[PDB]
Amino acid sequence: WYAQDQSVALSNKCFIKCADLKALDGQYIEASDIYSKLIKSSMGNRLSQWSLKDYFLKKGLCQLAATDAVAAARTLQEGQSEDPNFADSRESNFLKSLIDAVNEGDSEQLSEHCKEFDNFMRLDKWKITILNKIKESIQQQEDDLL
Amino acid sequence: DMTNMDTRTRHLKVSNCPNNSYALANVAAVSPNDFPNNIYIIIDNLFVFTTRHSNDIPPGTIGFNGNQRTWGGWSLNQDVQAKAFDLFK
Amino acid sequence: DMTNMDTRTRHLKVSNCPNNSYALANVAAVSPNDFPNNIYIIIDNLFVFTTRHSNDIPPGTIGFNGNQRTWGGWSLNQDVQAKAFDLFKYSGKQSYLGSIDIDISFRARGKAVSTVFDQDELAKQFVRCYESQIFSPTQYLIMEFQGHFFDLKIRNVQAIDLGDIEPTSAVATGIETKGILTKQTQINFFKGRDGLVN
Repeated sequence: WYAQDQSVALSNKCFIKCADLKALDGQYIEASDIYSKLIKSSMGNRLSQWSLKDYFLKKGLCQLAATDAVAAARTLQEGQSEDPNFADSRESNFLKSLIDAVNEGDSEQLSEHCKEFDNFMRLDKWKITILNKIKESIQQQEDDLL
Repeated sequence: DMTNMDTRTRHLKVSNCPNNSYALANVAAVSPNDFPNNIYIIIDNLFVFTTRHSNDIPPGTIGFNGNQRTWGGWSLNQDVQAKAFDLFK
Repeated sequence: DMTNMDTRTRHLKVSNCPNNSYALANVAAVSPNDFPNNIYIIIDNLFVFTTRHSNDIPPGTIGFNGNQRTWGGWSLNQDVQAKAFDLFKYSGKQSYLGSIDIDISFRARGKAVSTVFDQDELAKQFVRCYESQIFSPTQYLIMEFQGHFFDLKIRNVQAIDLGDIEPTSAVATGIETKGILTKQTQINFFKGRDGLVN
């Protein structure tokens, strides 16, 4: 309804809440599709630059919790190319490191990366929660290979 | 009782273990059409294992876990020979 | 038999591979209504693959695995052009593979294993699992050998015609050259860029 009214800010607030409740409910693909809309609605707007980095990160995280590491890599590449502020950001590096760890099946490395990122930018409850499922998926794959 | 059982050689494909309990048992899971229950079968005249009936494995295939493939240096889909075994003789 | 087949172009959507076995086959899985069975199809006039019938893929969609999307740099839901291919017409005389070089790497760095890999066995497995398929330089493959997953990149290819006693053709690194695998192709295995495979 806000999007019909052309109120981008209120629409973005609602979709941040909506996509966030969806990721915590395990609807990671649908949450990523709302992290993507937020990204397009925020491109080029100087006021949203800080939020934009956040959106890219969360999108990748959902794609990692859906075990689609390829989509996370693509989101990383897209964000690096389209937003210079995201390219050099700690969030982009963190998402890259998470993707590399998921590809290597090394949960301990991903834990190290989470602790390092926590030291410099505290992981809020949502990120901790989604990261824990990413960890669980890696560990489950390790156990299935054993 | 191992006195009477079909010793005829079968060529069976190695496959991923159906799940972790099946691997923890470390005994070959075979279909009923394959071989009887709770009998020792030799594979390649070297690798001996106890058979257990399993409906999740079709006839003509043998299930192995990772350690056994390490022991025999085998692949997924690799064809192996299986026969009756009688240690007492 | 490739003499007669509908060469009309089709725009097909790239999707996740249906399962691991089809990816291990490295073959475009297509519906019967899409294209006939066991024929070579080109995609974007560069990427050639063998079609096999698959009822799990609806008509109008083409299935790819990760390595192929790495080879062409494609995304999911991205549209690609698919047409008939005829290597025999294209190459004319160089229809076979004389000498093929393959870089072997570990797909997972944590899955490094110190096992002694037999190059002959790798060639036998490549030939056994893949016969009469068209391959090009830089083309990627996922190989399952003794439960170990490897990424294989065909660094260079030599194309030779039947009847050539000596391989006087120059080895070509360009993607233009393609050939058909045979039971006699000289397969030379090199370490990957990671350099972990022994």
